[PDB]
Amino acid sequence: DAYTHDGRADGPTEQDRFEESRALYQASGGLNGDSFRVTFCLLGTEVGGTHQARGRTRPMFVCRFERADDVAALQDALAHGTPLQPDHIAATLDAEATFALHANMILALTVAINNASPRTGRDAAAAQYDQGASLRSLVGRTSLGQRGLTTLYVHHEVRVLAAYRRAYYGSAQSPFWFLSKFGPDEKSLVLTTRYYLLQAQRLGGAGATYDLQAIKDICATYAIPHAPRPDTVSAASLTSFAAITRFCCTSQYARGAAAAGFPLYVERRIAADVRETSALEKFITHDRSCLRVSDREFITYIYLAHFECFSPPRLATH
Amino acid sequence: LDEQQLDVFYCHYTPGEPETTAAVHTQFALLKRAFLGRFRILQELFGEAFEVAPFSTYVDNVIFRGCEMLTGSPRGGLMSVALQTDNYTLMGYTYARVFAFADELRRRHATANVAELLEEAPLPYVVLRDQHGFMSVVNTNISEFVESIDSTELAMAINADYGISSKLAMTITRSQGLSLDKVAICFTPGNLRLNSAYVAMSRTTSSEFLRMNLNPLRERHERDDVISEHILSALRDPNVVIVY
Amino acid sequence: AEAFLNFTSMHGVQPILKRIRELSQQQLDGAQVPHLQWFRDVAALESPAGLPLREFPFAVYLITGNAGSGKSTCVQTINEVLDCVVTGATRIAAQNMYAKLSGAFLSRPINTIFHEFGFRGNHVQAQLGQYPYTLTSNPASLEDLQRRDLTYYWEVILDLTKRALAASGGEELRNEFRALAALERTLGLAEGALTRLAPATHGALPAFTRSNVIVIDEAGLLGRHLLTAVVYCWWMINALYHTPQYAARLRPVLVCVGSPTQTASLESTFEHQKLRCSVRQSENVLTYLICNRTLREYARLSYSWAIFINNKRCVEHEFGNLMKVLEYGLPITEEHMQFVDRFVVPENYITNPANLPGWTRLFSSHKEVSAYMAKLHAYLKVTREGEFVVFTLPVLTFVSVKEFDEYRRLTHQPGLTIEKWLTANASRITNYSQSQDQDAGHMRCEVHSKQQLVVARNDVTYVLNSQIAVTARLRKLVFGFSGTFRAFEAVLRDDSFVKTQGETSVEFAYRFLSRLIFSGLISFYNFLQRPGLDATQRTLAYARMGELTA
Amino acid sequence: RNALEHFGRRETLTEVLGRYNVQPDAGGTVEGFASELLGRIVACIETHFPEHAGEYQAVSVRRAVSKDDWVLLQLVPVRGTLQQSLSCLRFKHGRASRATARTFVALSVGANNRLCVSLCQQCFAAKCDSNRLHTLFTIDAGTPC
DNA sequence: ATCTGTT
Ligand SMILES: Cc1cccc(C)c1N(CC(=O)Nc1ccc(-c2ncon2)cc1)C(=O)C1CCS(=O)(=O)CC1
Ligand SMILES: [Zn+2]
Repeated sequence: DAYTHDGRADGPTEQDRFEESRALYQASGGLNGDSFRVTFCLLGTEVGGTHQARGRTRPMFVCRFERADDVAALQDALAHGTPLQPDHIAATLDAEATFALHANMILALTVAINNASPRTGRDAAAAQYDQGASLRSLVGRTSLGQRGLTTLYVHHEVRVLAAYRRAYYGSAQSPFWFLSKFGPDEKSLVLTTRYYLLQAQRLGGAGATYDLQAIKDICATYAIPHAPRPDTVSAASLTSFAAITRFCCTSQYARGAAAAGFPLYVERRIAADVRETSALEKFITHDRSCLRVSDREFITYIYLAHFECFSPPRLATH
Repeated sequence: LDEQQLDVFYCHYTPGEPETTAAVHTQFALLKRAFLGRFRILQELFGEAFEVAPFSTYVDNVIFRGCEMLTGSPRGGLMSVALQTDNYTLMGYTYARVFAFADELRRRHATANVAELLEEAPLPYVVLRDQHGFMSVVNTNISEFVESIDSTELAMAINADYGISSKLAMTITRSQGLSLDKVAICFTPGNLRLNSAYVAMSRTTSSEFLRMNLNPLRERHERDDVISEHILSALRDPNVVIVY
Repeated sequence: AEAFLNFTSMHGVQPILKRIRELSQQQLDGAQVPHLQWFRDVAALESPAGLPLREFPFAVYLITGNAGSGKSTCVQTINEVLDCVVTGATRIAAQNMYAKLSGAFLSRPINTIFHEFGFRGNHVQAQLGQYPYTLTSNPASLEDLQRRDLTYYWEVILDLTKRALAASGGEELRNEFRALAALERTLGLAEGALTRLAPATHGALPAFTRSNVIVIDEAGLLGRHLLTAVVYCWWMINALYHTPQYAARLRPVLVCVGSPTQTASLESTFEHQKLRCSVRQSENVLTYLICNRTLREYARLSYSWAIFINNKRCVEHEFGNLMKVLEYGLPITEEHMQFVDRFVVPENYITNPANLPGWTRLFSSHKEVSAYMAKLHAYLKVTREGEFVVFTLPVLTFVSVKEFDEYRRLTHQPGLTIEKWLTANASRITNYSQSQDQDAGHMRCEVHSKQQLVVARNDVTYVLNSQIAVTARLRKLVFGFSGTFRAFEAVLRDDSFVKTQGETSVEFAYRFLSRLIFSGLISFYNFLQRPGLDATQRTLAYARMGELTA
Repeated sequence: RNALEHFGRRETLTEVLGRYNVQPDAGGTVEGFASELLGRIVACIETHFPEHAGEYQAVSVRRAVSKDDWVLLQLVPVRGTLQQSLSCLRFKHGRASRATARTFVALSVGANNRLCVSLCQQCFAAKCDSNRLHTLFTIDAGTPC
């Protein structure tokens, strides 16, 4: 998901932001821009942050594409689905921003590895260091950059891998998991994936506290026009991510007005549904607390009121 | 029969033992390709008859005699744990010795006496086929009964069993944590409560698969409506959330 | 469709999430937070008669409903939106939740509530309810109810405290969180920057040290003494480690999900005089919260309560009206009794294995279940209308003779024939409750000298090709596959088989499947030997098979 | 009204009885149908309660209740059957007295607008209850639609 | 009458 920094105070009207986003998602596949700053994220939840809903993805590194060849490679990756080779990521990687994320992790891993019971009491002639001086020196001598991570990986690879596999829980899932959770429809597989995983937490509207089933239900009534494509994805190809990445990147729901108006529709639909649900619930609760009858009549009223509010025909009309 | 009667393909392919993940992945991918291709050719050659043909596959030599399985030595095959929400089918029993089950019995259970006595006279293992069709051998059930009298503890007895049960009949109490499909209830006239009938009547999805030996509503039953009044009075509370 | 069946549920669980999140963020005062010295005092105790009156803060949210409601579909939204710990009263409840949670987005392995507060295998034999307690208050306070529950559960409570404190290197304060906090202070970092990474670097810490919202499913099967055990163990494990949430002055929030009408708690005691087992009905966790006046006003249960009033497993009009009458305790009328007469049949009709084949017979006693089971097995032999072979398997119980002397010495009763002791304890030595529903033969006892044991053996009758359940956690080693070709193809195409296995035998699983695939060949021509198959097709298959082989 | 429009219309007892060429009015119209059905009732009683079978070899029918959705007829042992009254089918009381147990046939409408015939009993022994009607079994009479 | 925690 691509965006630009606002700068302005009052967030543009819904149509203004729709227009701004529609021109960013060019109708051919390539975003409009000369320089890009791409944060690569895996699944997982960050720790120590307080928000309405917990996070779904977690950044791992940051790259900047500004050169013509780098920008061309990124556009090819975003438009068709061709993988990015490690050379480009190593050349465009932003070290300062990348290693600010893996800053406290190195310290925690160093403390855990070095946490063997200390004594700091050898005394002798010149063998007496302070109780807290040992950890102070260890942290002072630890480089919170590529050096420290490289050393930890070289010497303690198993521990580092185990620790990193727990900060990014669920980061290793197969193509079938993605197809089943967010699919099987193309529109769902694209829009719901992008919203639930990436845009819901960044935008932080009223739809950031709705689960994946609710988001798929909302996407069901996003009944924008279709345009049959030649062929779809199939099994025996889900052993790799290449086929699904090509299928999703080259979709018509990934650019233009289709991809520019789903986040807006989510909020519109949620507000419209709540507008009716709240009023009906208020009516039901007011009548619930003042009805003076009997248990049989009270149960009759409860179920009759809920049927009158939410019988299948009324839900279909709504 | 014709000259080609034994699937000569074997005379040309020799799969060696596995190696590091790279070697293992290469072997599995090629074998899966070969297996599907033969399936495609035979399916193309015949069609549905090949699809529903009886089939089997085992790592070692296994012979099923009556209710028993005969095998040389069960070695290899991934270990796992049997679930409680799973449905299995009892295929038979076996006397083939498994080192993994025996060695752990030595490990987890500090009682070597039971380990040696069981080793001298071993008990058969139960062979189960899961829903998908994988034969499994399940370890025995050993429980240690330690009695606490005045905080004095003593593991006096051990019980070795199989730990399997059948859904053909149970008590009404054990059915309150279960979901059933067809239920036939046998109430006792006189030792009857209105809440035992509510629990037994609601184990199924439809009333077309429900039978009872008497009408619990027409007989003398015990009623305890203490919780029901609390639930009913919460439905009149403006602060309680009611969700349909 | 599937979009309007979740409309009423997805817009109504939002008020629930707002309250639960608000409850989980409330901060205590420094004087109310239980101190690590509280649990050191308990660990230095011999009888529960010296317990001081102390209060352990906590909060609750109730989510109740019938067994067909979507009250467990409300935990899939709490799990995806909130950071909580989902548990189960039993092992089946923990496995049903994982299927629902893992089948929606994702979930970690789900355990029982006994595994999370440290319940081990030696606590399954403790005798509960010995020491007497009297509530010295007409409107009993929380400290009075909490100390009553700590005295009933004293045998397990004392053991858990001793293991927790003793296992901490003795006096050595646990360094998992203290080491990072000291480094955090020295380096001048934001509070909680490093201490919240301890769970990742240390992968053996309990789940009670990572969150304060605890979700228990099927809380109606739990005794009322278990509300304090969870609250007393959450504070013990956080005070011991000094976790980031303990230092923030937060309290545990227990979200209790269950059905208060179709589920009950059971309490059983052993009398060593008549060698008798007594079972009575006790108060469960849900009834404790809803009925007790002190607990109901302390927890403000009128604001922390949600009721689900749907039933997805009832699409029949007249049957749904009978379930509503039974749940809410409405008067029974004559039109309800007329409706129920459809399902009545003679008792001899139900207790006849030849009738209603494949149905589950529900009895009230264990002797009736055993009596019918024997009849079924006998009928499955003689008639042979469909075969269904029946076989018997051996079972052995090894009774130690020195311990029996110790037990016999402590409680006299010299004779105490091992047969009579084993008969009386039949409901205790076993691991599962269905041991008494089995079809077993005559009981025989013998004495084995030298090794100094008493071995008792019996036989149990089973049916081949029948549907059984494994009522225990037993490891199984697979060695083959048995079915049709279409069944085999489906398993290999999807890697979900490998995923179900742990992330340590994937190479082993691939090797095992690779080994099975190689030996799974042949027999294609035995299938080709089917009567009247073909003449030219057989040769075409050979040529095609060779072509594919080449 | 909502239940009628949602779950569908249900047939009353009069229409179901008419489908069997029987009318609840006139008294004898339903007695004839009960007599035609009595063979199946007696066969079931013999099959499941063989001990209490001679009591139902010559039994006359007599109406007891004629509500809109429930009909209850009595089974009177004509005039000569050896045993004076009928005996309880559920328990074996202290022999001697027959523990007077009035026997009834109850007609109602079951699922799919079918006719349900149930056997009911009233026992005057304190153990059973008296003042209470007990259902022994229910059978289907929908074979002759 | 009567279940379940370990595993
Ligand atoms: C209430 C409702 C709302 C919307 C749509 C429908 C379909 C309904 N239902 C279905 C329903 O209530 N099912 C149910 C069955 C059992 C239990 C139960 N089990 C144990 O305890 N409770 C609880 C709910 C009705 O039945 C209406 C039908 C028309 S009406 O007559 O105007 C009101 C009831
Ligand atoms: Zn009687």
